[PDB]
Amino acid sequence: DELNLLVIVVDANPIWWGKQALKESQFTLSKCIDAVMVLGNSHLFMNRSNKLAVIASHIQESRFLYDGKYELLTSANEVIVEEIKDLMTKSDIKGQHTETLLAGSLAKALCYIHRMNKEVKDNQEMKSRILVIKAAEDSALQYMNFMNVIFAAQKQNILIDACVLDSDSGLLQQACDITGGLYLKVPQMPSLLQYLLWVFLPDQDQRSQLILPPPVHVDYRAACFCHRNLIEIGYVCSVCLSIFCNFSPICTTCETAF
Amino acid sequence: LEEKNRMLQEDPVLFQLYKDLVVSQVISAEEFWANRLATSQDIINSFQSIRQEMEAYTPKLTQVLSSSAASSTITALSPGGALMQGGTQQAINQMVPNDIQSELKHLYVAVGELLRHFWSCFPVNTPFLEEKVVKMKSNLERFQVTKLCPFQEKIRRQYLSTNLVSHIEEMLQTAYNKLHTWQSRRLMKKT
Amino acid sequence: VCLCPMIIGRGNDQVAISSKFETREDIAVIRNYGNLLLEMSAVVPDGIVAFFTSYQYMESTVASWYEQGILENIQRNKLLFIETQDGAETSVALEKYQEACENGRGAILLSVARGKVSEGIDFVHHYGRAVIMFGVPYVYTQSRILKARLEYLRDQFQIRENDFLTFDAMRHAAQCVGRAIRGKTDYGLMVFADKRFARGDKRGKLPRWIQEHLTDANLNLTVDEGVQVAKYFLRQMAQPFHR
Amino acid sequence: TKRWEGGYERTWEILKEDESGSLKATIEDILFKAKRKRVFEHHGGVRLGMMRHLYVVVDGSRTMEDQDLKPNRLTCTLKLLEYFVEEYFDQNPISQIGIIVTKSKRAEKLTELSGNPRKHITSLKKAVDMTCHGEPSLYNSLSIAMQTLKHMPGHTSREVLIIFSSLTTCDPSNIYDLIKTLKAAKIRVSVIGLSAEVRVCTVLARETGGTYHVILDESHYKELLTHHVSPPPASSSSECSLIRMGFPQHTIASLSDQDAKPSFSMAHLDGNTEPGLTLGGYFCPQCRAKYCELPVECKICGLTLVSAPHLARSYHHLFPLDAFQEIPLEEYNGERFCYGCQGELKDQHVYVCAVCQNVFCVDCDVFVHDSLHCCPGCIH
Ligand SMILES: [Zn+2]
Ligand SMILES: [Zn+2]
Ligand SMILES: [Zn+2]
Ligand SMILES: [Zn+2]
Ligand SMILES: [Zn+2]
Repeated sequence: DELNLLVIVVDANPIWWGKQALKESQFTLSKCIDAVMVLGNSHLFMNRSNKLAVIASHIQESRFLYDGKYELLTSANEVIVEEIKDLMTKSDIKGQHTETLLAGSLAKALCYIHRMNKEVKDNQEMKSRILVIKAAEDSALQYMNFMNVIFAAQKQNILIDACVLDSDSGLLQQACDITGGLYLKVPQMPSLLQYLLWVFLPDQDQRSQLILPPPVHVDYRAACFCHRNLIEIGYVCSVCLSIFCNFSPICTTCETAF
Repeated sequence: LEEKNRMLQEDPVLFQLYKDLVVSQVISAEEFWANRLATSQDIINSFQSIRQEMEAYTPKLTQVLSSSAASSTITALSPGGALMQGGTQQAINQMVPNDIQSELKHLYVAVGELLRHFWSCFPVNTPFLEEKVVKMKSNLERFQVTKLCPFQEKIRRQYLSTNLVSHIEEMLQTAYNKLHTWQSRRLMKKT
Repeated sequence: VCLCPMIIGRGNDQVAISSKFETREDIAVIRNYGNLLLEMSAVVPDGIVAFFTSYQYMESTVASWYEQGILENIQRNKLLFIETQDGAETSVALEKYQEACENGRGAILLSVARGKVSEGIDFVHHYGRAVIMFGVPYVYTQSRILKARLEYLRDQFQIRENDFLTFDAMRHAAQCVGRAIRGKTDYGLMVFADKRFARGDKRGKLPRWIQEHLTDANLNLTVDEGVQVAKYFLRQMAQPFHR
Repeated sequence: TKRWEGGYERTWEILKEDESGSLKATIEDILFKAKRKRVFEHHGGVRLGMMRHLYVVVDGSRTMEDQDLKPNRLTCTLKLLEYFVEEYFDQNPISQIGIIVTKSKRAEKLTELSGNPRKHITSLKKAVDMTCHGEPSLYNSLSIAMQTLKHMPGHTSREVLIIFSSLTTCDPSNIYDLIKTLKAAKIRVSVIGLSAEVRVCTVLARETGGTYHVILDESHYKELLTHHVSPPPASSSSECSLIRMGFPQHTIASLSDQDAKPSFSMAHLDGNTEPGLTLGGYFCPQCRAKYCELPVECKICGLTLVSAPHLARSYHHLFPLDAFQEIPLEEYNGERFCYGCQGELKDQHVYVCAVCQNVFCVDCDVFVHDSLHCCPGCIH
């Protein structure tokens, strides 16, 4: 009767993976996809009632990615491979946009979790958690949407786990801190799957039983309204609580509201 | 005089602070009482390269993980590892004995009071406050020389691994940098 | 219900507090009268009006309270104001009483039922929220004037001597106690510190607009029971309503 | 006439059959009528707010010993005050709370005006075991509150809450002059009595612009406190009110790195027990002072430390999401898959955003308009 839903958000930003491939490093996007598929198969093998969802983010949008081995796992892997191949082959750079649309993927994941919750029988509770792997740099332009997503996830009690590969993201740290999730930075990319099989694999009840690394130093720098950049000290309005980097005779937001 | 003596006797911490700040000539008594009162087309080339590389992609099983990598990850995730540092101030409650801890708390209180006076003076909008900030800086330097240097010597003699002095040094350096920046801006405004 | 009339019989010591002529000098009854006013002064705020049978009984009442360590307890709760025969002294006493009830200090107005101040002023809302009758006010039978009227009505209009005295006693008692309700929004508390009021022959002498609100449940309840009724009534009468 | 004296209502007449089995389809509409029962707004009231400096006056006379509320008035009052402080700090990010206790015809400032909830809760818990003596003095408490709030900036809303248990107050001077002074000073005063209505409190509430209430039961007391929790509405633009406040990042320390810098929290120094010299915590952006609780104004430089998520949580009120247009499925020409949950659109109505022109089902529309507060399509 214990229903566990795992949603894996994969940062498939073409620029970062292209740079990694040009670096000729030991880790590639193919290995990351294989590790994600193995983690999903392990999660499904943990319990029959467990459900899996995979969403891949891109500059364009978010795509729902979902012979000796399990038949259902074979079909799931084939579907994931077909979806990722379709997304990558049809991915055409049309515009100057480069930041990953991480907020949209999280919103779609929350919508999918909400949809699945209603279909769940009343006698069972569907415990849901979201795992995010970060490859490219964080986007500061989507601060408000990211915070809204964090608050929505906290309202429904949905864990958010962050697995940073190269560049640490403050937004992911804040999400993990607020939602109670786990934030972890990968020291060695080729060993990534092992971490996925050691830290994020157990459920929240199982995490209490086991011993986990302490949370990293979470930052709480805000984003200025007129700059959309991280700041430490700024001017905050006393009415709409808007944050400004520099003093202004009149609040722009308050002037907007009539 | 009698009122000052009574006030000092009432609070032993205040008496100790007055002894450390006035008897050691760190600050004058008058000031103490007054205070009390992107790139080129290389990105597109990389995008095309990764698109072509992942266009012909096949799943792998053996290449995903290796025994050495798994063992290294387990060792790192084992207690006492890099990600599982088990020290985390193991005996901080018993390290740096409370006799030193009381002195550290007194120094923290003194630094907090002096920096509170400094930040209350800031910003300097009148010529009167210009000399007061200089006096506060001189008092801070005298307090540092009088207390922190013997404190650092005592720590070195007892060989404490805790970086207790680091926080005080950071606060003093931040205050000095802020004062230097404000003085430079004041000089620039006169140019 | 803008009024909560009730009749208090025996006190907390299960002793009647009737203002009988033979029991005026009794120490047991006079203690209960002060005891009744003690907790009453702390439940109804900003104005209590108390009427006594006569000045002679009034001056002896406060003297007993002053002699004991009881009157001082009332002083710290509310200011004690005594109405005298002098008009000028009464006016200033009323003047300070009005401002005392205006703020939160509170005051107690002590007077006589058959006095010029009983009907000369009207206790509008927020003034005199509680009216206390210390015994049935009976006119003095001396001076050989009332008895002459009683004899004339006896053989001419066949008027019962006891009934006329009861009629006169209740008329003045009901007239003064009825001055605490002036206006639809006005409300007040009405008490009777005498077991003689509880008898049917005197309850029927109350006006019909007070009879229906005088429930038979509270006709002989003690001082402590009367306080609880007063607390419950005043607590629920402060809520907002509609016109 | 009377509404029920006419014809009897037949509610079952609504259902009809034309093809002998169409009734099911009708109940489907009932299912569609089951949802969308809200106004798509969790509050639907005041969409803005303003900083409040609220002072709570607590009676300490013998009347608090009365057993109207179990066990006594003082204990229930302090418990409900703790609940009120918690809720008020939850719903007000940059508000301040002061506590004044009146006893023996005097007023004592029990707790300083600050935004720390734990300090106020600890002070109230300590005051639980106090001694009730003397009589209250509203004049002294009001004078202290006015003296404290006179120097506060005008843009801040100055509010005073008085819990008056005893029905008598001793004023060393005239109180109506103080009421006029408070009215001239633009201060809000609210009184919640316990025993009965008091004329002076009603006059004070009427002239000062506040509200006066009388407690019926503990539930009514809690309802009154919850009503007082809600911030008063504010104008669109009042003045140039801005405050410089810091955002202390929670930078912990580890022995693995070379930046393991233990420090003592400023708040914990005044504690009787040994202050917690943990690995790290919240460091002031201005003077690097260490604190363990937020929101706490910095003791050294006077800077205000506020948590960014707390401020950001109220941003959805500033920019509410416009309701999507209800379009029937037949009249819509496009994909029949939801943009949010990727589910097939089989409902009688499909909601389309007016900006990104995406399609969302009923469940996704409700989730966006109630919890997400942002359109997923507009994000891209
Ligand atoms: Zn700005
Ligand atoms: Zn504003
Ligand atoms: Zn600071
Ligand atoms: Zn949907
Ligand atoms: Zn939209």
